[PDB]
Amino acid sequence: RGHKGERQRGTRPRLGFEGGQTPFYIRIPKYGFNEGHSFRRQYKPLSLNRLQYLIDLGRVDPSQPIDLTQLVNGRGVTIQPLKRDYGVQLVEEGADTFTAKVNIEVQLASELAIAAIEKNGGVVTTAFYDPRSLDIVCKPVPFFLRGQPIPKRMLPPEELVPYYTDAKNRGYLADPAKFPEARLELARKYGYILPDITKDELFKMLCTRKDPRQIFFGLAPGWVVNMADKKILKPTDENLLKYYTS
Amino acid sequence: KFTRSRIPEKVFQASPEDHEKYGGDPQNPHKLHIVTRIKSTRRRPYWEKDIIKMLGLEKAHTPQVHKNIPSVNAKLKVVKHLIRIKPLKLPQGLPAEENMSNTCLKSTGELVVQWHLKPV
Amino acid sequence: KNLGGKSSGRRQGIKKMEGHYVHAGNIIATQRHFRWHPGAHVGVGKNKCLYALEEGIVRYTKEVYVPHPRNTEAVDLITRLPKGAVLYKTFVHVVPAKPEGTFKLVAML
Amino acid sequence: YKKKWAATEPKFPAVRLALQNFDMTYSVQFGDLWPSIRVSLLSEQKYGALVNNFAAWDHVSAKLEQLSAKDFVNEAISHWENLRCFTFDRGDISRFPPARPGSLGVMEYYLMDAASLLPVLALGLQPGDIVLDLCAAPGGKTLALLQTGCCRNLAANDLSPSRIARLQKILHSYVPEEIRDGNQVRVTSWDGRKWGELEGDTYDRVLVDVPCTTDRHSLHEEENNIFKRSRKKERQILPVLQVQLLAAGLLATKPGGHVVYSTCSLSHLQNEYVVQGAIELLANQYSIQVQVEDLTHFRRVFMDTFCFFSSCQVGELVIPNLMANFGPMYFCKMRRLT
RNA sequence: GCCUGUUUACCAAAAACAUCACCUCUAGCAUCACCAGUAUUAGAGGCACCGCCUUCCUUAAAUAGGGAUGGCUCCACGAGGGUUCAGCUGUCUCUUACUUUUAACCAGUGAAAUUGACCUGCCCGUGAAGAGGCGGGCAUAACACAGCAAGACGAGAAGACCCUAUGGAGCUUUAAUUUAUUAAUGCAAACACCUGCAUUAAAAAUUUCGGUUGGGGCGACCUCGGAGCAGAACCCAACCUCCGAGCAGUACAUGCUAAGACUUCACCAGUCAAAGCGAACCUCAAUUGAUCCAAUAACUUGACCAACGGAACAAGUUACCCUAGGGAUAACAGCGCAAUCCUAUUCUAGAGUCCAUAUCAACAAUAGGGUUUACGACCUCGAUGUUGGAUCAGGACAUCCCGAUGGUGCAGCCGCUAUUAAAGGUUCGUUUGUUCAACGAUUAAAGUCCUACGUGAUCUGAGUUCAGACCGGAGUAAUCCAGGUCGGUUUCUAUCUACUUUAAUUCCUCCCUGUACGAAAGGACAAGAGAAAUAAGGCCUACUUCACAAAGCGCCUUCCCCCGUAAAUGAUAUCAUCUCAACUUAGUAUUAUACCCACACACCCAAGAACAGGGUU
RNA sequence: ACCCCUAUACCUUCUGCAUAAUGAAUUAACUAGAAAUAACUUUGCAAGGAGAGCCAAAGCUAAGACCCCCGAAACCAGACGAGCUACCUAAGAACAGCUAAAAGAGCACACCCGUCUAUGUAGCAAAAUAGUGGGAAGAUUUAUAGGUAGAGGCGACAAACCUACCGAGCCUGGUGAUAGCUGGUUGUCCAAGAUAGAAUCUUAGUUCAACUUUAAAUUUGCCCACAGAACCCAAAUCCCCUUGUAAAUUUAACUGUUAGUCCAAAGAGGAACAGCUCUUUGGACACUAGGAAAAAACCUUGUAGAGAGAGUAAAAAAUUUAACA
Ligand SMILES: Nc1nc2c(ncn2[C@@H]2O[C@H](COP(=O)(O)OP(=O)(O)OP(=O)(O)O)[C@@H](O)[C@H]2O)c(=O)[nH]1
Ligand SMILES: [Mg+2]
Ligand SMILES: [Mg+2]
Ligand SMILES: [Mg+2]
Ligand SMILES: [Mg+2]
Ligand SMILES: [Mg+2]
Ligand SMILES: [Mg+2]
Ligand SMILES: [Mg+2]
Ligand SMILES: [Mg+2]
Ligand SMILES: [Mg+2]
Ligand SMILES: [Mg+2]
Ligand SMILES: [Mg+2]
Ligand SMILES: [Mg+2]
Ligand SMILES: [Mg+2]
Ligand SMILES: [Mg+2]
Ligand SMILES: [Mg+2]
Ligand SMILES: [Mg+2]
Ligand SMILES: [Mg+2]
Ligand SMILES: [Mg+2]
Ligand SMILES: [Mg+2]
Ligand SMILES: [Mg+2]
Ligand SMILES: [Mg+2]
Ligand SMILES: [Mg+2]
Ligand SMILES: [Mg+2]
Ligand SMILES: [Mg+2]
Ligand SMILES: [Mg+2]
Ligand SMILES: [Mg+2]
Ligand SMILES: [Mg+2]
Ligand SMILES: [Mg+2]
Ligand SMILES: [Mg+2]
Ligand SMILES: [Mg+2]
Ligand SMILES: [Mg+2]
Ligand SMILES: [Mg+2]
Ligand SMILES: [Mg+2]
Ligand SMILES: [Mg+2]
Ligand SMILES: [Mg+2]
Ligand SMILES: [Mg+2]
Ligand SMILES: [Mg+2]
Ligand SMILES: [Mg+2]
Repeated sequence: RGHKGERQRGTRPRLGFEGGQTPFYIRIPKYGFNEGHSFRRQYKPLSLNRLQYLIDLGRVDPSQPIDLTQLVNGRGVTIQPLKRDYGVQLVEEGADTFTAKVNIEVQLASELAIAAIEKNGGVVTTAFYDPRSLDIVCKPVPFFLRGQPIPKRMLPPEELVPYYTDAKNRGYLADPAKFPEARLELARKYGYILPDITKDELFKMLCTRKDPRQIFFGLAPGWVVNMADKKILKPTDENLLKYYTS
Repeated sequence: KFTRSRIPEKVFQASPEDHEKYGGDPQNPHKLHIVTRIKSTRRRPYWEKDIIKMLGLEKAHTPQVHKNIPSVNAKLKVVKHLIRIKPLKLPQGLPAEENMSNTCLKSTGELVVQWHLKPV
Repeated sequence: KNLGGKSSGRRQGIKKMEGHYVHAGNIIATQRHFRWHPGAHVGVGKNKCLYALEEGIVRYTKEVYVPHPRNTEAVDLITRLPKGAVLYKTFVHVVPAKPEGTFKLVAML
Repeated sequence: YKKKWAATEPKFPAVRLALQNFDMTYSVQFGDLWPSIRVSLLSEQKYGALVNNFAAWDHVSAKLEQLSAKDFVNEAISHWENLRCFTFDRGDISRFPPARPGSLGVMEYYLMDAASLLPVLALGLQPGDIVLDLCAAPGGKTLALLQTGCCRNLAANDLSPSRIARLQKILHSYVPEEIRDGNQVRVTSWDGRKWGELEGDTYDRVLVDVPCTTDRHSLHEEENNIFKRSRKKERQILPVLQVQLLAAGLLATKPGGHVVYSTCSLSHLQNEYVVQGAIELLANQYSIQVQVEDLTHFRRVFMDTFCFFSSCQVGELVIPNLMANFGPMYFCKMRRLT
């Protein structure tokens, strides 16, 4: 412990104290480096390399629509809604080697990622999720054990509304009429012929898209999943039906 | 202040009297020094200590063979006051591989290539 | 009754001696007044610091000193010299090492 | 050290110490005039506006005349049988508006004590005279000299770099750079005592405004008061330094040249004994004879504006009065006969 | 100080507090004090009754004592503080005798502080600087018993005193922050009281009282820059030597960006800058200030935050003090040093009527000492105040006297000066703490020093040091003071070391002798005799205190040198020469002796603490 | 056995202690290093790890490993205390004798007090004894019960007293208060290991740097030949290929040391004093041994054991002086 003094007595000053000189961590001006950090939205990256790897190993089935639930089930991505994770963002990394035809739903998507997905004949749609709906999506089984009716998926916040209503981003709220124009623009920009998916035998699966207020593909808001006896209880009261349809 | 000492070059210019006294010929100078540390490096500057360590003279009265070349000579000049320097004499030339294991360094500075330990 | 005089040393002087390899922009020497004058490929800062304008080897030489004619005090000092006298000063030069680029085959059109 | 003392001398402000000294001395010196001098010194100081000859001197003079100030120098020259400084009438307390830069880029006028101009006027700068200001570096007299016609150069010296910087700033503000560029103005930060050795028999006109008790400033300003206890040594040795400076100026001035010794204090010791001791020291150690010029005609000419201590042996003493709060100013003119 | 009284229970009993009397201020009044009162009353306070106005003496000697609205005025009183006549007396000169207690031995009972271990010596030197333990010498069988207090920097309170702590606490304030609380008012609310909000006071509450320097002051400094110290890469302190700055001027591309580097020894901060965009075709020493926080739409701006890496806002005093520490830091002391101080030589300047050197002595030079005034901060702040005095003294000689010599401005006597000599001695009184000093009277002399400015476990506490209180002064006050004064707790049973029975000196008187010397006036040595005094050692026949004995004030005995020089003979150097030449005298220490000398129960004793010793015929 | 030679107890605090600096009589018992962050090692699994949450650009999970004891004066809250003492309330008691007469009178008992001296000083006594002394009909002394309580009381103010220690009682609790200050900090053995400074209400401390330790990475580290580093107005240093060498830099983690001494040299201050005070270069000391007498700093010498072998290092002071014509 040394010889005498505060260090041997066990009473040396607090960490960051500099013997009375204005400490380093206090003489530096305050700057908004971390302002609103707990409110900034975070999106886990999902590179096309990772997506192709998952598809190849079979942890993600491209024969069915790919959404956050499927990704989490395949363990392709880990989501932490409590840590302000708002979903998954498609990442162009691996675009040049992506050769899978998939119908993938994400929260954000880069222009290049969309281009690669569409060139390979697939469909990509950017879908918003509120924190609660996102938690339910990522871990549905615990939610079903909570014993609550499936809630409505909240609409995007005002700032995010333009993104999810813009067709160029394949927003799930965007006008479907503008989708062909955007796809043709991407094909022309990136020099690949747009494949007419309508002729594909999996066109139905590619076209399947959950309703904006819907969380799971086949389950409507308000339903209760009784896993113990493998049943689904659907409310019939007109007020409840109206609320869950709104 | 106490500092490193620069020895004037005239100190290291032997005279004919020195040649006669010490039995060395300026032409055909000896090739190798036998250097022994006869003085402690304690109470001497750290640079002299380091020079002794570099020359490998940590142990006193332990001869060490060094090249008689200007750089080694400069080091030996730096630490000349702690060492005894003598020429290495080779009456039977440098040892061959055959007799490399039978050599001995005489106190006179001669490396004998045969060491029988028997009366002459 | 004597106050002040507690200023610390400026740590000025030569930062690169002769023969040291010096990259472009490196400060060669800092001086309070012109102990060493800029040579070839050596620039001068506001505070009379010498920095290397090219990547090369530093060399210190002695050269005749002919100041700018607009430098009135130096011109007058020279005007007062005798006919045979020629002023000399210590100059620092950077002998550039690499060439400023090479021609490479890019395409065999 | 000894912490607990028996009795500590009362802590006096330097202003009150200066009042004590000035009372105990000038009361004896001036008798019944000391009350008036004391009240004048403790009252506001009357300022004069010296119009910058380099600037639009005529326009500034007209503006001051409209402000009802009259040129005391002009009226003095009227009955004397180049300077223009306007002052208000006797008894008036009006303040001159703060001086501002003119069209030419130089300040229109300088607000300075009118009495401070009398030394320069008495110096009588002839056209093209080489001039020295041994220690006068508050401004004022220096600017007046420059505005005068000493085109043969003026060497203004002081021992205080701060006052040298102040002189330089006022010169930048008032004197054109065209005038100041040549050797016409040489400002130096050297000791006047060494000036006798540095230059001898060189200047035709010399002004030695020695450091003094500056009675008014000592009474008003608390900062750097000469009468504070710490500066007791300097206060005590002041007469010797003043004698040395006047001797240096007398040595510097050319034979037959004129010098003026100026002091901003009432002290007989610091004025008349200083000049007399300088004369004696110069005539003994250096064997040079100096004759004191008669300034009585100067007194009569300028009496209408300034009140003078009639009972003065050598030189002139403008005393501050309430009707004209222009003093204090002692000035003695001395021509070096040998 | 009017007086009687009161007070720090447990260091101060007083001049301090109170006190009648006098004076100042406040209050016009009732159902719990004041008061069951009412301005001749009650409360708070000052001051102190009453009354009145406006160089000489003492001593012989004297730092003692006395006299030549407020201010005077001592009648009485006082365990108050000084001075004093006379008497008194063991206070003392100068101590003695006896009784009791204590004490020592025998018997019973039986602690305390203390203690690293001890097989526990002296001298010199050394050393964390004053050693039983180390070095060199010397000494040295073993143990008890009784005394002593020089040492164990002895034992007792993490002594006294001083300094430090971003330790306390008491007190005062024009230190900072408040007015929560009361008392007033004002505005609201209600229709004076109550409540809310303001303002002003009283009263208090919380907290602080920076740092480095300066002992004889009346403060200086704290940040930045240049120069020497620091000569030549860099770096370099100072309670070192000097000098400066807290800006100004220009310009408005003094715009934006960016490689690479420097950097005040950290960081923070501070510097330079290629290329590029866009344009044209800053200077020099320092010239300053972080974060937070304020103002601002933004750009930006804001502390002489100068204690200048900057607590957002806090001073004094403490001796009424407290705690934690410090020999890291003071004063006594020790220990270094020798500036200062003292002593001695060299030089001869000059004095000495002439004459350097009888004697004194300038400028200076060389040594020696560690007695002064300082400087240093090395031991001791985990119970040692200090100065004087008492007691006992040990030691040096640089000698005050006594002894022996040389010189002399040495006729003799007085002297002056120098060499040698430390065996012995070196007084008593007045003032005053006082060492010192002055004064009185003496002496042969009334020596200079060291010894922890010797010694305080041997004593005293008179000055000085805490608590109390006055005068003078500083301070707003609390308080303070190198000043004056009155008072003020001085413990220790001894474990260890050490120690506890070891041939005198001087003055005066006479003789020589009013002799030598001298002109006289004066006036000697040497030798001898007589008287004393002190010191040592004994004793009681007287006297005295007293009484089968112990004592002094009484009586008795006290005995040899020491060497500095003056000479004879005589060479080196045929004279001469006293000879670190041989040698001959004054010249002797090699104290001369004296004292002591027997190995062998009980009672008494002039022997004794016990033990021991002597007698018992 | 002693005699002979060698040997200056220990701990702590220090630049340095046998030190005549602290603690310790001694025996037994008890008595003092508690932990995150990030690292390192070892596993598991692995672009995933984890038994929800969390982390992830080889990570992640788990474990191992790491941070003392005693001591203040103090502050605040609530109780308890006026059987002592300060003052007061109720209702009581005492005051011989003499003198003077109606007395805050005089002398002097009881009584109260405590001036001075001596003793005592762990005592008879945590304030006493003997003598001496002040008051002793008053503002006196005193028995009984009651009252005033602590940012308070009471006080003829002495900062007096309030249950032996009041500048603010005592007890309990907050409380294991805090302490940059003192002291202490307990098995064996080996190894590396000592001071550039800056800032600081800071100089008794601490943060950074410097030094030091450990582990890891790769690559030059030291010594150093020329050449080279200013004009104004010495010793040396810097840079530095060879060469002799084997260390250096970087990365990760972390304490500790930053109140130093003397000697040689260059200086500054003092007085060309100090075992005096500062700065610089080097040495030694804080580390073994030998020598200089004893000996931290001078000289020799170091890397560690046994030997009843040997060669050496440093290492012992020198000097004696005046004739003359
Ligand atoms: N940067 C800066 N901050 C300031 C300045 N003056 C005050 N402050 C801020 O305010 C603090 C000082 O507070 P005060 O001393 O009360 O300031 P003041 O201006 O004197 O007075 P108030 O206005 O009453 O606070 C600083 O620590 C800053 O937070 C200034 O000149 N510059
Ligand atoms: Mg400790
Ligand atoms: Mg400097
Ligand atoms: Mg009285
Ligand atoms: Mg009385
Ligand atoms: Mg008492
Ligand atoms: Mg009492
Ligand atoms: Mg008493
Ligand atoms: Mg008397
Ligand atoms: Mg017994
Ligand atoms: Mg001794
Ligand atoms: Mg005994
Ligand atoms: Mg001892
Ligand atoms: Mg203590
Ligand atoms: Mg740096
Ligand atoms: Mg500071
Ligand atoms: Mg007092
Ligand atoms: Mg010291
Ligand atoms: Mg003698
Ligand atoms: Mg002494
Ligand atoms: Mg006394
Ligand atoms: Mg006194
Ligand atoms: Mg007294
Ligand atoms: Mg008394
Ligand atoms: Mg005693
Ligand atoms: Mg005794
Ligand atoms: Mg001890
Ligand atoms: Mg201690
Ligand atoms: Mg003890
Ligand atoms: Mg009672
Ligand atoms: Mg009676
Ligand atoms: Mg009575
Ligand atoms: Mg009472
Ligand atoms: Mg009092
Ligand atoms: Mg008091
Ligand atoms: Mg009590
Ligand atoms: Mg504690
Ligand atoms: Mg080791
Ligand atoms: Mg600060």
